[PDB]
Amino acid sequence: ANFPNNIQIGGLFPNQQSQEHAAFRFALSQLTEPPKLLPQIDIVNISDSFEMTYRFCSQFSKGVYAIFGFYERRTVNMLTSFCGALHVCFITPSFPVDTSNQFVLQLRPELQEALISIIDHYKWQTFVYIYDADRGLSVLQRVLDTAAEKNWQVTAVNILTTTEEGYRMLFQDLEKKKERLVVVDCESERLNAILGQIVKLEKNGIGYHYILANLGFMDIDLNKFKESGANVTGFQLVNYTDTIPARIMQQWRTSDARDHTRVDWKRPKYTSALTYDGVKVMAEAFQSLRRQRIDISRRGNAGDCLANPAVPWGQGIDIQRALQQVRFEGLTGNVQFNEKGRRTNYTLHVIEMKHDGIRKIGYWNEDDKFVPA
Amino acid sequence: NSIQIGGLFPRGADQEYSAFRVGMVQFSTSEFRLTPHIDNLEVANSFAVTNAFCSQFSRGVYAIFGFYDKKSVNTITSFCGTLHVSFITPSFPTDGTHPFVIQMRPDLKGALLSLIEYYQWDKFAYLYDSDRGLSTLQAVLDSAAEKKWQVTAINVGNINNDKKDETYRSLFQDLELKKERRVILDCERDKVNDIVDQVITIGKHVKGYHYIIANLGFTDGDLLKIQFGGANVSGFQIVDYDDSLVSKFIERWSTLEEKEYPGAHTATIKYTSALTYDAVQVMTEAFRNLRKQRIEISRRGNAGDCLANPAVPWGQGVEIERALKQVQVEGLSGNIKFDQNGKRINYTINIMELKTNGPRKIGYWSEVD
Amino acid sequence: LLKIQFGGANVSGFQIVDYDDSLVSKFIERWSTLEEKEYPGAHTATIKY
Amino acid sequence: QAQLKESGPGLVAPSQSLSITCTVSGFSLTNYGVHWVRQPPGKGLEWLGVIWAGGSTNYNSALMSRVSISKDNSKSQVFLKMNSLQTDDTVMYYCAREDYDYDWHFDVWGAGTTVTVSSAKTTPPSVYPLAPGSAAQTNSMVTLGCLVKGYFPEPVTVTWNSGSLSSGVHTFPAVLQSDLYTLSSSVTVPSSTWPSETVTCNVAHPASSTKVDKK
Amino acid sequence: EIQMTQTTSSLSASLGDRVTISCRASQDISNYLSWYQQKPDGTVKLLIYYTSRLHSGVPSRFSGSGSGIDYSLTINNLEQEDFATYFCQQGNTLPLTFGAGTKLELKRADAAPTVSIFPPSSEQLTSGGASVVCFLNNFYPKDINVKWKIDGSERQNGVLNSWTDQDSKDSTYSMSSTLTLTKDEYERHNSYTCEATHKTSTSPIVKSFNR
Ligand SMILES: *[C@@H]1O[C@H](CO)[C@@H](O[C@@H]2O[C@H](CO)[C@@H](O)[C@H](O)[C@H]2NC(C)=O)[C@H](O)[C@H]1NC(C)=O
Ligand SMILES: *[C@@H]1O[C@H](CO)[C@@H](O[C@@H]2O[C@H](CO)[C@@H](O)[C@H](O)[C@H]2NC(C)=O)[C@H](O)[C@H]1NC(C)=O
Ligand SMILES: *[C@@H]1O[C@H](CO)[C@@H](O[C@@H]2O[C@H](CO)[C@@H](O)[C@H](O)[C@H]2NC(C)=O)[C@H](O)[C@H]1NC(C)=O
Ligand SMILES: *[C@@H]1O[C@H](CO)[C@@H](O)[C@H](O)[C@H]1NC(C)=O
Ligand SMILES: *[C@@H]1O[C@H](CO)[C@@H](O)[C@H](O)[C@H]1NC(C)=O
Ligand SMILES: *[C@@H]1O[C@H](CO)[C@@H](O)[C@H](O)[C@H]1NC(C)=O
Repeated sequence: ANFPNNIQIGGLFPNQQSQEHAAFRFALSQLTEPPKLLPQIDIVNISDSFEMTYRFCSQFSKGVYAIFGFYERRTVNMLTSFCGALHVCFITPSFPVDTSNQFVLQLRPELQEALISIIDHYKWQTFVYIYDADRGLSVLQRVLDTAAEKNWQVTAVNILTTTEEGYRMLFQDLEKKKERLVVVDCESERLNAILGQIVKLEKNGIGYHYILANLGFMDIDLNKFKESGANVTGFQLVNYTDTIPARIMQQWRTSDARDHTRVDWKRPKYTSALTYDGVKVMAEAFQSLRRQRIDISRRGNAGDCLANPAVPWGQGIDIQRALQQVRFEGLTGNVQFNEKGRRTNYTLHVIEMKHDGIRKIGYWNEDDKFVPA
Repeated sequence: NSIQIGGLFPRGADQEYSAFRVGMVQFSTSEFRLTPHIDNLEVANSFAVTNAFCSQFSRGVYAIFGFYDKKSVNTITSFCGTLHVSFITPSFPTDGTHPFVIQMRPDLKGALLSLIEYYQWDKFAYLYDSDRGLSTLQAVLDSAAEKKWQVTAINVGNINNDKKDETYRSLFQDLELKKERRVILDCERDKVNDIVDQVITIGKHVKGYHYIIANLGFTDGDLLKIQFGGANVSGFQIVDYDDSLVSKFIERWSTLEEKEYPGAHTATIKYTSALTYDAVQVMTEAFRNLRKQRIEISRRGNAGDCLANPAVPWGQGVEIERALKQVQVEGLSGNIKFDQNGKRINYTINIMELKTNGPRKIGYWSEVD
Repeated sequence: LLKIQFGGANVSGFQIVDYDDSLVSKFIERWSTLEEKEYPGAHTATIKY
Repeated sequence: QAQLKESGPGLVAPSQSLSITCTVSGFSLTNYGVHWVRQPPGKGLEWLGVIWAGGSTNYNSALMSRVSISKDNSKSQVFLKMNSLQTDDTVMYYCAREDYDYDWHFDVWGAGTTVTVSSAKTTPPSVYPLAPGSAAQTNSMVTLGCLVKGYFPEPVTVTWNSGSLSSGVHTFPAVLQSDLYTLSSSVTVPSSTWPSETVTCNVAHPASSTKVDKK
Repeated sequence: EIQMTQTTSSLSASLGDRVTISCRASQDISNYLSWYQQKPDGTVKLLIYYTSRLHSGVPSRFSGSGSGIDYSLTINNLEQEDFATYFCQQGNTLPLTFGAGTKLELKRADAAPTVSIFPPSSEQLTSGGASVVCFLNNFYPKDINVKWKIDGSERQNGVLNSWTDQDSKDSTYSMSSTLTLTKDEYERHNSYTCEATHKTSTSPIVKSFNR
């Protein structure tokens, strides 16, 4: 009676039909080892603190061991606080926050250090940083401090605050000089939407160098940046040509051929890989907890969410330690978290595109600031 | 009549609560009777804020006067906008529009940029902190990119207290490496004091430097140390002591005992407590205006749960918000009138400069001028 | 002196009791451990001349 | 220290107005408000009305037709003028200053002055000796009795030996009978000194201020 | 109007004991209750504000508790100064109503009252009416009944009972009463007795006088 056969897992997914949801369901369908993970998926507006609080409390009242979902800028400060005050782990593939406790497990590797390493390897002195106020504020502060310490000229412009006339003005003011150096920090879809306007002022292709701060360089289109003398450089976390990634993708493709999913994986992104890896992390942690005969049981039924004084969970610390101790070779490479829960021991393949030539400059690491090739 | 409200005060806001008590005992009228339930907590913890908000909504309060931190703005704003419960907050104004949040701190980005343009600065350092959000930082960065400035923005919020001196000395050495004679401090009354002490230790308050204290309180910090240094510093001031109302209040505020009213036995007054006094005045005036028009806002004890499904908002919340936003009064902070979004309009910020004889008002910034 | 040390100007002075000697060191090793309740002023690393 | 000294008339004609004042020292009458309470004999106090610091006054729904509080901020005073004061309306009127620390409390409460609105005319108190009728002293101290009659207004303060020898002197409270103070006292005077030095009970009326000594 | 009514009308307990006076309101006072202490001389003072916290400078022995309608103030270790009336007010709505409260007294040894009667002086003989003052001192507790029997015929008419407060040093509630009859009847009476039945001594003690 140490660990039961059915472990209840909660999920907070923003859309009902997404690629990430199909990946979550498939990864849960692929593991056949006790304890079996039973999911409870809730469709929630991740931008509403009231709705997210209500969903979190309604799930914690059901006796859920782990919650796997996404958050936004207006919900991280609530989710981290609730998870740290209730001793409930939260495996999230969303954007990592610079300030958090040890109970939230970030599945997205950091990118500010790799960005600074790339800028140093290229030795940029004066450039423009197009930041997305939705998420890219923790990286902007680090970049500004590094610029102040290295004597750079980093002019920072926003996507939302600027307008079409503002876009033209910033582009022409960048065009006053010979060299044009742009570094953008936007999500995949937002970058795809902004590229429609970026292509209007880049067809000249005279000294344009773009640095995309995304782990999904392979996801962004290459037609708009082509037919233009612009050199783009972006990181890549998933490598769909290796042994384990190709085998996992082939298993998924056979499964989707026989039994369809909800929505296909057309143009596969990296959040799907992060979700698959998170499901594997939960599976490995609960297997390690059951195999050690550690007692995991919810004795007190209908545990209230907001009760004074807050009585933390009984077996929460052991579950968190086991979820943090998980280390393996999943889809995004090497999955292993440090003491703070964030991802460590990872490799980011820097890929540069110029003249429609996909060339891998090298890889990144924590021990080595950059390894060319 | 009994109009129950709630109070959310941070752990350590003693002068603010003393000013709240003074305002409650001073502005009491005969048309009603406020019964605030105080609940001191930690505003930077969203779990405690949610717990307190649900506890006070379980009583059926009419409004909730309380502070919030950058880590709890979204919880407060979302709960207030969903449950239709007003929220008078002397904290910083939220980014954008938010219903049912009657903000009390006037904006500063406009006055800050106006002062920068007045001094005709072109290259300067900007030491900020993520306590009051990153709105002023983004405003300064956009204005600098538009006017071709050289801003050196540095977050001093991650400075640990165990070895703050070494980090501050290295930071000022790096600033001197770029010959930065102009520095803009955007911090609270404590980080400003720490940075000032570090400047004095490193010996940079001598003539040849200029500092701008980016906060509505200039005389709040310790200025008797930079006053005789030689360098000229400037700042902003929302509550002026030359007015008649502020003078009549201070004449009855410095005489109070620190045993009963903590922090009262002082000549000056922090602007947050002045905004608390004004907030008591504004709530009283709004309740009086509601009771004058014979608006039956009496609600029974059917508040029920806090996170019910679906969250049903009562039909009198929008009326209370409309009566609270249409209040135009005159308080310590000056003329108080709110626009449709609740933010403060038609205010006045007295720009001060620290001369050898003391701070002197050199002008007043408004939004129309 | 911890206030002028980081000021920039260089100051000089004299010192009769040096703490690098062996006798002064053996004395200070048994002087900083004393309690300020019994021996007032003893719980300090330095010592007035 | 804020203190309200409730100074009143103490007595008034029946069905006539009664005006008392309170001079709050230490608390500005324009910043903090005042509230008036009436405590009957042996009963809980009832709040009559309050004059808020802003100048607006709110009275109780019962004594609204009678009570009327008026404040003078210059002289720092608050006056309560209750007309048609009945015999049952004669109670200890006190004044206090409300405050606010997590709850609406009445911090500084005045001592209050007793008011007995009665039409009893000033009559000289009549003290009579109440001999115990026993030659052998039943107690070690002679329990000399002393009755009162025709004493107006109530009560007739009785002190044994003109206040000199008051050992074991139980002076019971007078009961208002026929607009007179019918006070009774039993003074435990020295039985060995009786009757060489007897404690002559002096009774004085509370209104006539005339003391008569009776052995 | 929220009529805050106290539970016990009066209580008595010796020193070294812990008492708890409770009160209940009509409607919900929202935990906005306040317990104050009124001494015998008339000096009142605040003891517990907001029904949970004691005032500034109050004795740490007294504390309060109870949320909603019922609220109780408990004294940790009684003493001589703690012997006074304790009232409760509910400052949640106007008119602010206060409770009559109960006065804690010092418990003493259960003693019997000493019946004592005085005669009518010649002045009361010629005035038009006499008066027999029955002074039953040393009574504990104050609950006692009086039976005044002029000429033996027990006539409760003219029995003006007016007791006295319990002295601290004496620790005995002195009882005083008056018995009346006409000077043509009292001087013609048989025996004017006054029996005082107490709780400690159930037997009545009459203090007659030959008439
Ligand atoms: C999810 O919640 C957010 C936050 O409430 C919603 O954003 C609001 O959208 C409305 C739509 O007109 C705007 O008026 C508000 O100003 C927005 N909020 C803020 C803070 O700006 C969003 O619409 C919600 N999404 C869904 C699908 O319901
Ligand atoms: C990640 O951590 C592990 C152990 O700390 C190391 O990687 C191991 O990788 C080596 C090389 O492929 C293999 O022996 C195993 O995959 C791992 N070893 C063990 C004992 O599990 C390495 O230090 C870190 N980096 C990488 C890239 O693995
Ligand atoms: C205040 O300190 C600053 C040092 O930077 C100096 O102000 C410059 O003074 C000129 C006129 O003398 C003004 O036009 C500038 O706006 C000032 N600020 C600058 C250049 O940043 C000056 O030494 C001091 N006094 C005054 C009156 O500014
Ligand atoms: C882009 O790459 C080509 C060849 O690698 C090089 O000639 C060109 O200078 C690069 N563009 C910039 C802006 O450096
Ligand atoms: C990524 O996959 C390609 C294709 O096989 C391979 O050449 C490359 O070495 C892989 N990346 C790393 C870091 O091994
Ligand atoms: C602003 O306040 C002043 C002060 O009374 C007033 O005269 C003026 O009309 C106000 N302006 C607006 C636009 O409200």
